[PDB]
Amino acid sequence: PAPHGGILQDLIARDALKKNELLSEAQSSDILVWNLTPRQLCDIELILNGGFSPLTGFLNENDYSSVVTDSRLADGTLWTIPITLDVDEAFANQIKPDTRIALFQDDEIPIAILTVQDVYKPNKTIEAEKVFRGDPEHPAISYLFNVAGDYYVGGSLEAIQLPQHYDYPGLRKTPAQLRLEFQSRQWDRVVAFQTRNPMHRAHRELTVRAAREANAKVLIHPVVGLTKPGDIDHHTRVRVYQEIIKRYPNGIAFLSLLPLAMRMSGDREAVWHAIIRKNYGASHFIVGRDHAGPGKNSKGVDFYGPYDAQELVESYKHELDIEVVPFRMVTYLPDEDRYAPIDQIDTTKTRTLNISGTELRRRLRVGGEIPEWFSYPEVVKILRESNPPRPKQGFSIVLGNSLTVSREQLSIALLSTFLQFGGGRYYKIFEHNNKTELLSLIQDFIGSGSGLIIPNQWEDDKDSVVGKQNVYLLDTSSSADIQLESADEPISHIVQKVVLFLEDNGFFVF
Amino acid sequence: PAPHGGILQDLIARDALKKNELLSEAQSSDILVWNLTPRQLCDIELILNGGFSPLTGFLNENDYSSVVTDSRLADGTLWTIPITLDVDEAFANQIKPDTRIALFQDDEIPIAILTVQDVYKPNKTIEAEKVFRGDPEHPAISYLFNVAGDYYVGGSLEAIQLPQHYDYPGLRKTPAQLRLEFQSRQWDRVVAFQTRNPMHRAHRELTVRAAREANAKVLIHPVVGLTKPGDIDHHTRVRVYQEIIKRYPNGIAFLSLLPLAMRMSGDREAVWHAIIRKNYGASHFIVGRDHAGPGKNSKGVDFYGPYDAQELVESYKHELDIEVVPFRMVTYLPDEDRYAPIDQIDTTKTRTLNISGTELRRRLRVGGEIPEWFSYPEVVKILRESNPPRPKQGFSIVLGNSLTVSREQLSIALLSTFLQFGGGRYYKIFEHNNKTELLSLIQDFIGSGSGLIIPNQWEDDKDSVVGKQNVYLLDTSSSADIQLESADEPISHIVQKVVLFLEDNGFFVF
Amino acid sequence: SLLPLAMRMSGDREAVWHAIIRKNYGASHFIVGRDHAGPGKNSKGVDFYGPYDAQELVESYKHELDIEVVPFRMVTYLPDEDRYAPIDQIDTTKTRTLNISGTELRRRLRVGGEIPEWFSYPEVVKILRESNPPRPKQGFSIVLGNSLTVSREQLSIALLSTFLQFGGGRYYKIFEHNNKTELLSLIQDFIGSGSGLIIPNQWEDDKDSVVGKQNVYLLDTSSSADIQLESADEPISHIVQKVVLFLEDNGFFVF
Ligand SMILES: Nc1ncnc2c1ncn2[C@@H]1O[C@H](COP(=O)(O)OS(=O)(=O)O)[C@@H](O)[C@H]1O
Ligand SMILES: Nc1ncnc2c1ncn2[C@@H]1O[C@H](COP(=O)(O)OS(=O)(=O)O)[C@@H](O)[C@H]1O
Ligand SMILES: Nc1ncnc2c1ncn2[C@@H]1O[C@H](COP(=O)(O)OS(=O)(=O)O)[C@@H](O)[C@H]1O
Ligand SMILES: [O-][Cl+2]([O-])[O-]
Ligand SMILES: [O-][Cl+2]([O-])[O-]
Ligand SMILES: [O-][Cl+2]([O-])[O-]
Ligand SMILES: [Ca+2]
Ligand SMILES: [Ca+2]
Ligand SMILES: [Ca+2]
Ligand SMILES: [Ca+2]
Ligand SMILES: [Ca+2]
Ligand SMILES: [Ca+2]
Ligand SMILES: [Ca+2]
Ligand SMILES: [Ca+2]
Ligand SMILES: [Mg+2]
Ligand SMILES: [Mg+2]
Ligand code: NA
Ligand code: NA
Ligand code: NA
Ligand code: NA
Ligand code: NA
Ligand code: NA
Ligand code: NA
Ligand code: NA
Ligand code: NA
Ligand code: NA
Ligand code: NA
Ligand code: NA
Ligand code: NA
Ligand code: NA
Ligand code: NA
Repeated sequence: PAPHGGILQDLIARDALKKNELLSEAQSSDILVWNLTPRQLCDIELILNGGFSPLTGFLNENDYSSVVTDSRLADGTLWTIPITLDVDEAFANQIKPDTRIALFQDDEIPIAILTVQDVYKPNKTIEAEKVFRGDPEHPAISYLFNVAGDYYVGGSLEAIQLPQHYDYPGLRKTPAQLRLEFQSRQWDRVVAFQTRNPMHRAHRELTVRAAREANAKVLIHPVVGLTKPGDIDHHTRVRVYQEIIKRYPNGIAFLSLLPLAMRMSGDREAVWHAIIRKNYGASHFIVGRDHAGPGKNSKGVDFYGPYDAQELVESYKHELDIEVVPFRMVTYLPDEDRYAPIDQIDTTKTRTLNISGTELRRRLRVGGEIPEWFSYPEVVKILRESNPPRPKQGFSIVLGNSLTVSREQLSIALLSTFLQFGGGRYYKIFEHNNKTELLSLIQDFIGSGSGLIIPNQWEDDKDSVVGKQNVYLLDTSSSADIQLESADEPISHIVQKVVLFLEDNGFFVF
Repeated sequence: PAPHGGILQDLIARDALKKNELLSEAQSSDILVWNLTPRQLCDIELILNGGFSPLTGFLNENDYSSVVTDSRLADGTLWTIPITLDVDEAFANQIKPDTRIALFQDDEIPIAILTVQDVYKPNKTIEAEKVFRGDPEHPAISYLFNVAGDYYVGGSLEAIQLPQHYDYPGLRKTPAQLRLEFQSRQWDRVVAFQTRNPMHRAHRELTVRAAREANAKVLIHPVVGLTKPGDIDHHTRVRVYQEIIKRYPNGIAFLSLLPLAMRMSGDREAVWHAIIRKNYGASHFIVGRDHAGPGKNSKGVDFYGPYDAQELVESYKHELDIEVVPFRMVTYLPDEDRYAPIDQIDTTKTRTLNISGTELRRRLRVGGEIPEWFSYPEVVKILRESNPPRPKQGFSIVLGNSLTVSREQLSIALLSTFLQFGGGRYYKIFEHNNKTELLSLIQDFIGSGSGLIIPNQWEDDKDSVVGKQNVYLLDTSSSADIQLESADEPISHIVQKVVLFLEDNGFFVF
Repeated sequence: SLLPLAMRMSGDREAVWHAIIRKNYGASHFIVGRDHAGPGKNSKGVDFYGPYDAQELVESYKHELDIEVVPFRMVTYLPDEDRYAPIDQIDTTKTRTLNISGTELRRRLRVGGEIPEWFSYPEVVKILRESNPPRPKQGFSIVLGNSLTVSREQLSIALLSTFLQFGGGRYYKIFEHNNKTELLSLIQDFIGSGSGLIIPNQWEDDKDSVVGKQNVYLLDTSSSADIQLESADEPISHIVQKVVLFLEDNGFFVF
């Protein structure tokens, strides 16, 4: 289909002969420089390559507010997610309209030149409520208030080069390249499948059914840009996709990585996704249950209805110009060994089965066996390998402030004790001295599977530098993960308490 | 047999009623304090429990030189290894005879009170040559010149408590306790087996043969104090021993950990070992091939003859008062599936087999399969787990000084590249800033299995803070582990070079 | 078809006899391989018959046997080609063979050794191992020698309790025979059943014939004792360790 807006805005192609000139202006000591934030790098790449056609820069206030209140650009073009360049007051104050800024990656690689159209201070509450539905726990809203700059800079781009990536060089196909890919193959019907999770059996069936319904080839188009916090890293997912792609009949599917930065914005994002895939050459786009939805909030309520995206996408149907293949909860059928849309069964006459991602983590974290029917073995293997069960996980024991015994001796006692268990885990008494350069390493070790014995707490002003993950507090306090009887409880007693606690939580298995 | 010298010098027992008093003197602000070095902690423990009977303190010059030149204490008592309290000039100068010093552990636990007899400055070259045979590579000699103090303090001890241990509380039996153990069992004939390595099939057969020959029970008496540099840690070995002990017939063997600090002194040490085992209640002591020998030097020559220890022990036979069970190279017999002393076979008529420890490390480092006949499976499992094959080992790539490319970008490239391989390894760009508190952590990560990308070298004055292990230098220099074509070689080129190098050395397997 | 013949292990003569018998039974051909009906070698290592005497004898009566004989030379294994073949149509060193004599076959059967996939079918080896178990599943007897000076009652109990702690499915029993042949004749039955017997006293030499020597060991100071004692009054724990290690050495116990 025609790219959204009618013209693929591949600015790398457009500005090619200006490459050298733009590069010189980018490195000239007089120009103002902004180092792109991670999410911005994702966005900037989708704007420069045509993925966000018709966009050609970051939204000015006029287009931005139109998108917030109208799900459309100022000119009426259907567009649901605001793409802006968020900066801080300091930087915002050094720019005026007509100014030209150099956009860098890693304060070293010049990406593009942005020509300023305006500098405004968005009402984050409105954006949060009109675009992401208001819940403070919604991922997009948390980013907007805790990570995003309080100033937006609308303006047009002139491309120097897409953001730098040293991984999967062959796979991050640009809209132009994908289209060429489909052509060399004479693929004129392609149904794209969005995703941010590893694909399991349900999804393989889901995508093949779509392939069959639409009479089209399959495009696994996963996000490797930025997804829901706590998601499986894209490296692991890529390995999973590459593995599962082999279970498709020869020549039916194509894999391409999309450096998109999701907002986990349910229905609106679904619309945005469809526009994006259309630019990339797809003729069909799947929209299953709770598409781009972040599940439930701490209170158990849904951020979006499991089918809000489908309804919204349906309502813009006549102007999306890319056919949407909707799917209802695809689930497992024990008694018949096969999956099927829940909309075409049940009646109690048929018994289903469904292993939610929740419980999926649970078995991964507990070395539990994951059903042959649920996911392919090679896939589960890759997953366990990246997310090991507790007996292979790292952790830390922090000797609480209330601790009266010799921290030096209690430390050694724990070390020598853990050491006798064996099991390949590396242990260390780790003294941080409140130096963030040391604190920031704590999660590295835990990530590496090591067990750390930390003799002292770190000041509360530093608590943010340390990832709470697998970090237990040994103390008399009620807020201690491992509660002691008294601050001066004898070492061997404290030791047994720590060991049995770790054993209870699966870190040790005898 | 009677402890060496006739009287078990169990000073803990002896000084019991002085415990409180000694403890008070030890913590009095007026007394001079020396914090025991690791090896000293091992020695002090064998002196206070009777293990070094007839010793009751650290050798004064008179006894010390008699041991060096006569293999005997000043009074004639057979004794081959000098046990001295080595200190630095600074401390040496603060003491005179009659002075009482408090000996602490971890500058916190008071171990004993040493009454000074003399303070001398040993000629380390004579000790090195007469006691350890002079080769600068010999482990004991290296310790003597690079770790030992240049001053010795002779003097008698008064025990407060044996050095503190939090691991294997039940297993570190003292001479008094072992003897009771043997008695409760009515064991009056016990052959002890010394060792610093994991026990394999040969050893199990070797010890049972000795049990059969001597008509005695088996005592596995492994060293967990200090051994040959690069040995398997004692925790792993203890797990190996506890596992292999089950392969003995019910009630034929007993396990006990010996906190001895070996000197790897071949024949002399064997004499010393036999004296120590006699104090511990043994009636027989095994002395196999190259007992307590450190193998060969860099030039390939032997530190000791494979049977020097046997000859030396044989010559003191009538005064050791503990029977020695000598063994020649025990080897494997394929065609008959059984082991046997090489002295009772060969003639070419029989074909043998022998997997040296060398080649044993090799398979352990290469994930190679280790023969069913060589060692029990449960044992190899424990070993592989403590010494994983390369694909599970950590490492560091240090961006050489000669590097002209962007270190920041080359670092990222390697990170992203390694990230796509997967396999459970944790990666990190690690900036040390020449701070030893960071440098000293490099080997911790490697130990934890992580891969580190280090953008800059550390100043030569710090090089000693970092363990050379699995640390590779990427540079144009000839001394670079991974040699670059030019200092400005393009990143993808450098990356492929680093990846293929690591693949070639087994860190990556596809 | 099962033939209730009583062989004489008479090499060549028997082969002639066998061929006559097979002819009566309806056969038109009879095979005569290497050392047919031969009992191998005597204690001095010499052959009772030449490996092909039977073939020669059968060949000489060929015209009156009236049953055709199919002769075969040593059929052996060919590693490199995975196949068997008559030795008469190979060798020349150009080809390497392989041959697991019955001797060595018993050896592995008695030592739980693995018997080559090429040598015999698995289902067959299974049936054999099951009828002729390896040592760790075999029975045996320890006979307390005459020279024994220690309490036979206490030494018996000690060995019983000791063996009992090893476990492994073997049944144990202190077995008093009282020189009664009705009891002696049962000794091999238990051994056959896999049990371990502790026998406090020897049986009079006139009865020795009633007992099968198989897996029966003599614990004594004598030189003819299978398990030799230092002195007739060696302390029990010492004697016990000696008996345990001896049995361990001969595979009856595996830890
Ligand atoms: N069981 C299912 N039934 C129907 N659709 C599904 C099912 N599971 C996943 N999908 C669809 O698969 C696509 C990607 O799934 P996910 O990776 O879990 O999350 S999403 O944030 O990208 O939507 C979405 O269209 C989603 O609705
Ligand atoms: N193959 C062997 N043949 C004879 N003796 C051996 C053999 N292997 C090890 N030993 C003996 O086993 C004891 C301990 O072995 P090791 O742990 O390797 O080394 S040692 O440093 O404690 O001597 C020594 O008496 C040694 O000589
Ligand atoms: N390897 C062999 N090569 C040739 N003939 C063999 C071989 N093995 C067994 N035979 C033959 O097989 C027949 C029966 O073999 P056996 O049961 O071992 O012994 S026999 O006592 O009945 O002759 C005989 O004709 C014997 O010569
Ligand atoms: O299905 Cl993934 O969440 O593991
Ligand atoms: O025997 Cl050890 O060297 O592994
Ligand atoms: O001797 Cl038989 O072939 O077992
Ligand atoms: Ca703000
Ligand atoms: Ca719901
Ligand atoms: Ca108290
Ligand atoms: Ca010095
Ligand atoms: Ca040699
Ligand atoms: Ca150059
Ligand atoms: Ca012959
Ligand atoms: Ca006697
Ligand atoms: Mg890119
Ligand atoms: Mg101790
Ligand atoms: Na920089
Ligand atoms: Na509001
Ligand atoms: Na259609
Ligand atoms: Na809704
Ligand atoms: Na169209
Ligand atoms: Na619990
Ligand atoms: Na004695
Ligand atoms: Na301290
Ligand atoms: Na002896
Ligand atoms: Na020699
Ligand atoms: Na003596
Ligand atoms: Na190589
Ligand atoms: Na003949
Ligand atoms: Na005839
Ligand atoms: Na033997």
